[PDB]
Amino acid sequence: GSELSERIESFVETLKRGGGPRSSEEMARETLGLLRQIITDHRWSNAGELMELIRREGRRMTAAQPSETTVGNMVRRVLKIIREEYGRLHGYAQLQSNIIEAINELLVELEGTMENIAAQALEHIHSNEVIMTIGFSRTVEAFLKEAARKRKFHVIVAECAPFCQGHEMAVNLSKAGIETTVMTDAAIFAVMSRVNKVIIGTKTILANGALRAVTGTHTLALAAKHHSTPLIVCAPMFKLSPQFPNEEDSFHKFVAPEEVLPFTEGDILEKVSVHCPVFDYVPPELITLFISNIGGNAPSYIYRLMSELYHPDDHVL
Amino acid sequence: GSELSERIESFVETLKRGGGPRSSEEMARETLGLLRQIITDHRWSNAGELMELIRREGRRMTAAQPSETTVGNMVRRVLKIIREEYGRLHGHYAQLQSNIIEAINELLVELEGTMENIAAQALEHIHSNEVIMTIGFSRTVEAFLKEAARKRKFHVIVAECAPFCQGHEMAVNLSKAGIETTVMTDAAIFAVMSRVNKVIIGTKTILANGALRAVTGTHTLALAAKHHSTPLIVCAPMFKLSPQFPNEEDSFHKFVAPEEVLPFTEGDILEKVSVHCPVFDYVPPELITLFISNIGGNAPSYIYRLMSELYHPDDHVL
Repeated sequence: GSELSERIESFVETLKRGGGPRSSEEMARETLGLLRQIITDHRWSNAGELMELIRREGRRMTAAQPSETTVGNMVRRVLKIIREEYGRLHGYAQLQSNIIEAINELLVELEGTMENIAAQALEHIHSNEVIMTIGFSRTVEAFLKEAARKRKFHVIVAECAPFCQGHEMAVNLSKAGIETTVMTDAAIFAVMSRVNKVIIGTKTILANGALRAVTGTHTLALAAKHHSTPLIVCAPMFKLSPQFPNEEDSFHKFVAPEEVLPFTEGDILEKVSVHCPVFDYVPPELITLFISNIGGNAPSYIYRLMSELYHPDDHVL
Repeated sequence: GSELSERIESFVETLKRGGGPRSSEEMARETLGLLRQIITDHRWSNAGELMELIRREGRRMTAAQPSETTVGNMVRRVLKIIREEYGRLHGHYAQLQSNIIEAINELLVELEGTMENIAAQALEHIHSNEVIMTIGFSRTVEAFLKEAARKRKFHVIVAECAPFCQGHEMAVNLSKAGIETTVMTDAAIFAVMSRVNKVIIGTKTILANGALRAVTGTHTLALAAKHHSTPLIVCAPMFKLSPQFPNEEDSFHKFVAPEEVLPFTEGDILEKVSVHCPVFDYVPPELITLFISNIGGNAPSYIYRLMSELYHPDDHVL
């Protein structure tokens, strides 16, 4: 009814203004709850009518923020769930409760994601090891702070210059006692000679195995490729997107250049061009291993997860 | 005269038959002593006559063991000493001879303190809790590591050489100094290269490219260290630097009897098999990071300059 459009408009302008909520798994839970509220607050006879409905609100919700893909791919996963249930019921009226319980299955699958990645983390960390991360990500800090229960090693958390978010990861890892080392972002190739492996997170995994992530991680991947150290992308499968990299150049999220060059700089701000991209593109050849809630996978396998999680008719959404 | 002739042929048959003396600096000292005995026990009026005498005996001395290039380039440096002093005295019979003798004695007193000068600069390349990888056995790298271990604590992964495991010697010589060394086979090099911080090896002969022949299995070690982008230290003195280009002549690798690879008690499969045992291997200069000699650290993009500072281009074919 009307409250449905209230919640939809609140979510849309919440994504338009800022980050609400802060981390992305909460955003996937809100998106799936909003989608189950959408499918329980409408009337339809065919599944295709609900498909156009969900496509319309997905177009609106991804036009709210093109840089954040979790809502769009969650809408796309709900679309594939609807298509699979319509295909298994076609070969009618019991469709709605089946989609509700399938989305509930997806929510129970999704709530135990970071702890499933944490459970398989001990198979990748040995004692007295040098780890380098970038940015701040709750997946990687849960990974490391539970792998530190039985191992003793070293983590070099490199801050990112636009928003020094690696400082929060540093003060969160030092509470667990992992010998946290804080450095700048300019010393990454200066310390790549001693880092044994690089364990980072991401914002969005693309269809070809590539990933957008916090900016400066393409440099980190190049330095780790030069030193041949393996890259561990601790990423869940709601950061899996079928969007190819070269698509209307709407890849990077540019923010106000205040965090790079402040407004009190002078008259030189008029004759200067300051860019602040908070995301960066990493090709799949610079990635060694993905760690998802189903296990470890190669970058030569993400298209298969793509075909297992999304339908090719909904790539345009 | 006759004593000098029998000394020359005892040395040449010692190099033809086996390894006499044991390590390479001893052989460089024997070569310099033999050459100073040559220039003190002959008669010459012009320097070119003595040049052709040194060339005629050095040709046989390098035809004894072509893999042992220390005698050859040591003779070649003596020839450049002859040419330098004849040029400085031409622009001359007894003063020239005594100047050659004192310059060769200068060469001996710089050559004797080579390993201690390499050890003195070892501390600027080794930090504490570092993983070092070594192939073969060499007195230069052993003095390097046991000098750097007087103030630093690190680790050494010494790898044995598969034909005859000479690196086991280095292990029992390193563990006497308390290095926390690690012995493995050379089948695990790329298995362990992901944790080795620096690779420090020796060599047998530095070529004019910056390339080097060394104990076999070190080209694989250089490839594994290039894959992992770890730097290479070649603890080599300045008498293992030869002007012979790699692909110029034949007889590069020294092949030995295949007994050390496949024993004679194998059976009748020895008659239908081809067993090779190359005890040397060729490492191109692009897989090498840094040379450490008695004059300091140098790039592989600099060895040709040391060639032109130590040898003359007319004596390359000798």
